[PDB]
Amino acid sequence: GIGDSIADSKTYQDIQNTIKKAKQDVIEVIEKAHNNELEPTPGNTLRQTFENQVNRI
Amino acid sequence: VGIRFCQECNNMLYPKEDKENRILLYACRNCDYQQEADNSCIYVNKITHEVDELTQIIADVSQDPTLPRTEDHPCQKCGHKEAVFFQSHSARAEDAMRLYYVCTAPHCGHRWTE
Amino acid sequence: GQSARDAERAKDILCRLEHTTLRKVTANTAIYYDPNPQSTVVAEDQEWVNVYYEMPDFDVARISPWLLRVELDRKHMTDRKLTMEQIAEKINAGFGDDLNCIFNDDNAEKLVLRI
Ligand SMILES: [Zn+2]
Ligand SMILES: [Zn+2]
Repeated sequence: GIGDSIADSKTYQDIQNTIKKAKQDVIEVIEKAHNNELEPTPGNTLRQTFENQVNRI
Repeated sequence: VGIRFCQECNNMLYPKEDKENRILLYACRNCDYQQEADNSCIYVNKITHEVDELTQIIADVSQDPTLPRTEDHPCQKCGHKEAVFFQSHSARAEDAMRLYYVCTAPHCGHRWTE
Repeated sequence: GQSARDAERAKDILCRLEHTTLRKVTANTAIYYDPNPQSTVVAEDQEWVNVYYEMPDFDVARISPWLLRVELDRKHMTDRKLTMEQIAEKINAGFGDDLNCIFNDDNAEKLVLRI
């Protein structure tokens, strides 16, 4: 049914919190890449390392 | 580094060498108009290609309604406290995540990176 | 060998295996016109070309009024552990002797060699 597709009130808050913190970290990564403070890794373009760590996050 | 046009038939002046006074002479191959070279260099090839696009972006980009704006970084030449920033949007995109700004005050057009 | 263990010997054999051409280690090139090696159209290369010139060799037939000047990028130079000495002999040893290379000292920041 749909009673089997729903959660309690505590879990929703936890999911919102972790999503907010991830969307936070991505912003710090972006804004520290706009001041040329990123260092590429061996065999990786700057775009490559940026997108790699944002995909990690 | 530039180019030279003939003064008679308006064509391309080629460089030539004379074995008398050791000076570069620019000659034509339709007529034979002559003159000497002032810089005495012909060919240059820039491989670094590190041209700063501060010499290629236009001042009227601040009329674009689809670009982000900022209240933090003000203009130096006029003191306006509103700018519009963007990226290189060109080639040489290996480490190209700089952020060029343009003042949005009318008739300022000041540009600067950071 | 221990090259499989330490990253430095691994990286040196890495650079020793990879193919590297000239346009990857050059910054810019310019064809000047020196009818005399003492003319030195560009302002500051007179020092090293002159300290060669007080040791003047190979003025056999003439001196070619046409010059070729090459600038190098020490970034791309050292990453492969190259310096223009080996380049200088192999750009000669390998093409013939129709060319002649004098060069700077690497203590000078920009690495230029004229041919
Ligand atoms: Zn002409
Ligand atoms: Zn302004």
